[PDB]
Amino acid sequence: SAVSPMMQQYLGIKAQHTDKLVFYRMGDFYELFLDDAVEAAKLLDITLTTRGQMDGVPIKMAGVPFHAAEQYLARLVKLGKSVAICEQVGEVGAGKGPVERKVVRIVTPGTLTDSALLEDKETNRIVAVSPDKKYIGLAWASLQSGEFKTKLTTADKLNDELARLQAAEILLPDSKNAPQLQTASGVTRLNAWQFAADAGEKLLTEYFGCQDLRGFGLDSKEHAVSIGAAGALLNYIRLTQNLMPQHLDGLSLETDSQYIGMDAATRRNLEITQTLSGKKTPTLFSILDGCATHMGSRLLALWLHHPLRNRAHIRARQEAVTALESQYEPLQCHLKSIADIERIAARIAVGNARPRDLASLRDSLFELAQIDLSATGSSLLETLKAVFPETLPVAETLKAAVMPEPSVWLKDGNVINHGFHPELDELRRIQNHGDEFLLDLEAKERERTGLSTLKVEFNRVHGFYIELSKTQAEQAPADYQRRQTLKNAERFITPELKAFEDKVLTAQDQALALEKQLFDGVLKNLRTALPQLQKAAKAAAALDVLSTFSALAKERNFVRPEFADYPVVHIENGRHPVVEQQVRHFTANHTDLDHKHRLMLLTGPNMGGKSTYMRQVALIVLLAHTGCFVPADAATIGPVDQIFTRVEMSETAYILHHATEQSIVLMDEVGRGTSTFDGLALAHAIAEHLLQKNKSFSLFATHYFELTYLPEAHAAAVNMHLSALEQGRDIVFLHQIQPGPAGKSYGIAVAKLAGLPVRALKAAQKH
Amino acid sequence: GSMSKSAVSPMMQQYLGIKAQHTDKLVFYRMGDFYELFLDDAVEAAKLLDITLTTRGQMDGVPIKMAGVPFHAAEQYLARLVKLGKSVAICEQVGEPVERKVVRIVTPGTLTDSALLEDKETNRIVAVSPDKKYIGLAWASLQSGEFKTKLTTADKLNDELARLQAAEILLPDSKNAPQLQTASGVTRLNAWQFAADAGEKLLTEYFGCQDLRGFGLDSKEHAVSIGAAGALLNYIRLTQNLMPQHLDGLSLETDSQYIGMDAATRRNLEITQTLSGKKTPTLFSILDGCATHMGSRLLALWLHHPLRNRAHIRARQEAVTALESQYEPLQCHLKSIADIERIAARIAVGNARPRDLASLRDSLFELAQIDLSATGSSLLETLKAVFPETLPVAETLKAAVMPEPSVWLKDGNVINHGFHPELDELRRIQNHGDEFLLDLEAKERERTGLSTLKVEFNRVHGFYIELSKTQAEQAPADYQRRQTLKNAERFITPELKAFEDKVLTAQDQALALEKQLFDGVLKNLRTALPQLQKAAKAAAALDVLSTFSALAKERNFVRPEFADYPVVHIENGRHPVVEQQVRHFTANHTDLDHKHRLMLLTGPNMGGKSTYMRQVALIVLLAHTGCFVPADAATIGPVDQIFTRISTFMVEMSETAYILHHATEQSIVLMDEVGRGTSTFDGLALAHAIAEHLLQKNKSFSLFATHYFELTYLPEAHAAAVNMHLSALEQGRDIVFLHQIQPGPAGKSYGIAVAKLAGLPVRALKAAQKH
Ligand SMILES: Nc1ncnc2c1ncn2[C@@H]1O[C@H](COP(=O)(O)OP(=O)(O)O)[C@@H](O)[C@H]1O
Ligand SMILES: Nc1ncnc2c1ncn2[C@@H]1O[C@H](COP(=O)(O)OP(=O)(O)O)[C@@H](O)[C@H]1O
Repeated sequence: SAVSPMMQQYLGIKAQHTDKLVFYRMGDFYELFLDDAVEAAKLLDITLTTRGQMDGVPIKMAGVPFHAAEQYLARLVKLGKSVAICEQVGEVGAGKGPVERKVVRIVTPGTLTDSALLEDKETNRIVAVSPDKKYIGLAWASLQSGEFKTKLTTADKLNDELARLQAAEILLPDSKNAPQLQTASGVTRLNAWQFAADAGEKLLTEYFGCQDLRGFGLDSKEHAVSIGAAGALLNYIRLTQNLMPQHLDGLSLETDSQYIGMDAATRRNLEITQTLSGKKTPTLFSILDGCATHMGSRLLALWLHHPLRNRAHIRARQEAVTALESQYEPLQCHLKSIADIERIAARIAVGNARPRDLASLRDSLFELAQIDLSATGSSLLETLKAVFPETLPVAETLKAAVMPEPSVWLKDGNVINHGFHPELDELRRIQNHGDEFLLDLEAKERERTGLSTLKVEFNRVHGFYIELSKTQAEQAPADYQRRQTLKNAERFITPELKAFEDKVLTAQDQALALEKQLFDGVLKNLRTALPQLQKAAKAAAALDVLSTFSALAKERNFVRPEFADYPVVHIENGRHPVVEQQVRHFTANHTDLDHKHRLMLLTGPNMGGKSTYMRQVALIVLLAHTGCFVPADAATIGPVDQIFTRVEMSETAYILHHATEQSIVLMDEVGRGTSTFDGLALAHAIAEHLLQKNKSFSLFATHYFELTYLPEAHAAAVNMHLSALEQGRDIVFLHQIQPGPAGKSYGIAVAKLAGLPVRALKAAQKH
Repeated sequence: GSMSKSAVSPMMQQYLGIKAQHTDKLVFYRMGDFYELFLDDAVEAAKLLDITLTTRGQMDGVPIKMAGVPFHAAEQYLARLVKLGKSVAICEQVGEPVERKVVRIVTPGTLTDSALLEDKETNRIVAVSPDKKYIGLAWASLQSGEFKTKLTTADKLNDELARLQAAEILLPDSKNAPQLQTASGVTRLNAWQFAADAGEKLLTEYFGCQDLRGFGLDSKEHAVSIGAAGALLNYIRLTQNLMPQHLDGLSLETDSQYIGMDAATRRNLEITQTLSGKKTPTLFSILDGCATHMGSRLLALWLHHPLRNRAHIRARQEAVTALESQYEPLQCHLKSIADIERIAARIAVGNARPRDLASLRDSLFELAQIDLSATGSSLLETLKAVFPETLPVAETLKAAVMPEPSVWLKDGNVINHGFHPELDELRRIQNHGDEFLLDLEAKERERTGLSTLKVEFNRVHGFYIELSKTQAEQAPADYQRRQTLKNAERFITPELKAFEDKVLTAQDQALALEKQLFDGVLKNLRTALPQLQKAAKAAAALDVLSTFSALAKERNFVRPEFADYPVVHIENGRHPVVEQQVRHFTANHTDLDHKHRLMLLTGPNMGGKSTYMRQVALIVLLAHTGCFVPADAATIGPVDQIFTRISTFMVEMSETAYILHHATEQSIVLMDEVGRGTSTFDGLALAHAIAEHLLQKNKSFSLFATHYFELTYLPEAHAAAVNMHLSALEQGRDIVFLHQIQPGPAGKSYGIAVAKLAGLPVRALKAAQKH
């Protein structure tokens, strides 16, 4: 009535998606209308205009070009918005008549697989949360890696798990909590019945082809909330991608004991993967990122955030890096030459993979087959040595199937190799007819009338065609009109080449359709081959990060960390990993902590370097529990469960919490603010909780001198410092750890002489 | 050293002739359409400017390294080179016939070209002549005619250097020269150029007077600064094409005319520069509402130089009060004037181009239109009296130059029509150009039967008529023939040789004539330089005062009051920069007298302590500039200096080491948490002693923020001390800071931050109480 049909179908699509933007394919452009038009013209800086009227109202519209579409929608998912992409799709091929217009894929900021949308070091996780009483169900998955885990956690404390997962999207039900909102990033809201164990268990069991989830360690009475979260995640993944991915790892209940505990503020303080200044310059991940492959880098981040508590999964890693120190160079001088086969396997699983990825996967897998000689170690890398079966006709029948240099698009043509399919072969051999047959009928009927020079014509409107001039007019052999338009050199169509295009045009029309058919065919080889791909990518990444761990333990002085059953922290000539590269003249120090030497009270002037030492030992323990070595001569670490580090952030209060038989707690000058009285009191009580009163093992830096007397009260809490000297008219710090307290101090290089005999006086009323 | 010159080309020998005079600078050697540098200059410029390094010719067998820049881009590269502190001699060829000359030396501190200066950029060169007992300072700004001398000391030197922000520093070459940071471009000079007697001769010559008494100098005690000024004048003479006669007077600066502030204080107060060194909201940027560039520069100068003489301050304030009701059309008028100050500078140094005059005359007329615009009663009346006095210059310029002259004087069409009758007649031979050529071509078509001939021209052959070799054989002997081509053949004929010599001769005479007339009006302008400088200064001052009036009207500023007794009274004042960043800013009072001299500020970390102190210091600074202050009312006593500190730790001991034995009864001192570092024993000892120095041995009005609570008990030991703290309120398990000064020391509430805490918090509550 008062709406264009081309708007009626659009509304038919938009009706199903009022919770995300809709890219609507219009010619060589993607366009959005109405509120999508205003919102898209706002989030981006896109010209807003008008095209058409609905009920007598000029409908607004914004547009982007097709060539720059993935860039713009990549900017849209960086903003945390979802976009449904609506194309015109037809049955059989090229639409044997009709065309449908439907949403072919839905792009969400947490289900990303294309290299055009992801940074080559981005980790993309979608986490679903299902809350209720105390415990809450936590389930996360990464499409690009196949990761798919679950976990039970407590209501709030969830924020630390969220900052640990670094989620790019959160799935949430309705009613009650959880809160935070802007402490996550981009939250999409799903129906409550999606989070039902009373449906989730069924969906999961069907997905993995098993009778129960007890094999994955998930019972039904407990865990129910988390199996429901996993079910909701599975549903979302199904609704977003065009194929249901069959590459997901396999459910596992993550225990809150298999990794060392690090809260959000601790992960930010130590600068594991990002700075406090919101960047990626000097982070622990950056100065260790010597991975030849992107997947190895991302895995390096994963290990950097998840150091394990088990005294059996590390030292295996030590048995790898130790056995790699004499063979790591020819491994990276080989791993540098492969591509992101992890994301490639992903795109094959979801179904958004283009031929270039098949080619690159073929090559990188063949190069993965050329490791061979570099092998033989202990336990784990004996598994990695055997994990490459070359990957059989998955690597072999990939070069046999796909060309060395395939086309960019499957609709351009020519992707499958020559001599791979016979009917294909005979259906190609008309590429010489651009040099034959038409030359035959074009020279045999070249100027059978004259004059003059004769040319040929392809044209898109009309079929194959021939040339002519102005004054030269009606000189034809068939002649019978069927001619114009228009004027200025005239044209008469021929009746016998309309049987020539009748076979070459159809020749390509069945060549490309067939090529799509068997491209889908050898695109199906996933019934047995997809897990092979996942295992290949996993082991390749692991070898990359481990060999990188071997390069760093020889180019820089790193030593195998030893372990112990008794709570101990000792290390000789310990160095800070990221600061060691910033000065080119770092001073190695030691730590000396045991059951009777557990708390260290640090003192010293400012630019002396106590923060650097604290972060030094903390990062050293972290690296020791990763598998890599530590910057030292030797280091011994007992058992440890959590690491804590420290606008009156009481979050010191967080130092409580489940299982406090810790071994590492950092406190840097707690007391700044309020006053010296109440600040000193709080620093005193806080310092006393860290020994016997509830907890154990701490590095306590403070300027409070009236607190250096604490070793006189508790023998387990010792006191050390860092000093300064000069050997001249200016004070310099060489940054050496020295036992005992402060302080001179002093000094003063010109502070008159009427405030000096009180600076020495009041600093002698040290009651 | 036996040498060429069969191993060096004559051109290269010329270049070495110029280069031997400038072994310390880059030399731009004019080479056709380019400026080229050779040898080490070529290598250095290749590094610095990212231009490709190449080779031209050979010297002593070795290829000559060369690097060039195109003429049209030269300025751009110069702009880079002076931003790297580099000086460049500009070798051109001059003559009537030609010799190689330097014509101009571009240095970081003698800039007058708009291509090499930002709009709001001050360009100062300062020469220091050290005696050791005292140090003479002389600074000049060519773009403003600024010329001032001062006697300082070695310990107070870097404070002056930081005050002046000089782009270039002239030092003597002696081994006893003062060691210092480097900084800006440091240029060392043949020590003899700092001579006191020679400098006195140079000054008395430049100004046309008998002695330097009127300026307040004379050779006895100011000798070293006289030598500094002499070095400055000599350097200006070496570097500029023409010797500028626009340097205003020469005042000896005393320590008693401006409110003194050290380098650290200028940096911390963020007057014209942030602590991160930007224009991210500073005092200048927040207050810069000037309509002219010269006005903005003057505003920066004023913000760095608050006046001690209250009479001048009050003259300014009268001006802004009078400008309250009339600053809108004033700003509209001044907004359409150009940088006549820099114009006068380029005229002075002999670097003005025709369109510069085309801006000077127009903006001078637009300034003459302000005679209405405003009235009133103050120093304003002098300012208004200045503008109509400069109308004659605008008239002579309206008569002498075109409404829009050409860019280059070498192209003619710069001198106006009707200004010179001989030029009008020489320029009149132009219809006789195209017209005669029509009355010739048409008289050759019918005469040769060829519509295939036109009169053509090139710079090599002149005018000619060309015919194809087919038609060439049929040409008359009336034609004369020259160039032999392939298809055609060119011919002149004496009836267009008379024409050719006629019009080309007229062109040359016209060009030379415009050259000499434009030069004439340039000499006249340079004689009118004092009135031009008065016009520029009057415009800039009026623009700054208009800006102050506008700020007071639109931001609720009030005229501060001045008292004869030590007092700082601010009825809820505001921080001028922070106030435009918070949507809501809480104003706060300040009551200080001889009995209340030291405020001991305490409290949490987000109660506006530092902002309050900076607010007080900034209102006192603004008070002595003529600008109205952000408050309901204010009253400040006699102030001499403003000290502040708002990494560690000897830098703290250094700044305090400056404050304790320099601050006086009239000083305003700001201390922000002194003691951070070392420990809480020694730091509290130092904070204690430092505090008991401002009330006692230098009765300065001090704001002293700290977290040492034991310093709270000073009002119970000193009548001068008082306790104030800033507000913190609990309204819903959540801390808020309403930022309000309250008498007293905030009490104890760090334990009260138990709003998110778990103890066993009594172990702290058992440490305090403890008295
Ligand atoms: N062992 C070391 N070797 C060399 N430089 C160091 C060392 N430890 C610290 N530094 C340097 O000393 C400076 C002060 O570091 P910081 O830990 O902040 O001191 P503090 O914590 O005592 O205030 C840093 O810039 C760092 O570069
Ligand atoms: N009067 C005020 N009105 C509004 N905001 C203020 C005011 N004073 C301070 N603030 C804000 O409070 C913050 C803390 O200022 P600051 O004075 O540095 O606290 P402290 O001195 O306790 O360290 C600043 O970011 C400032 O913007």
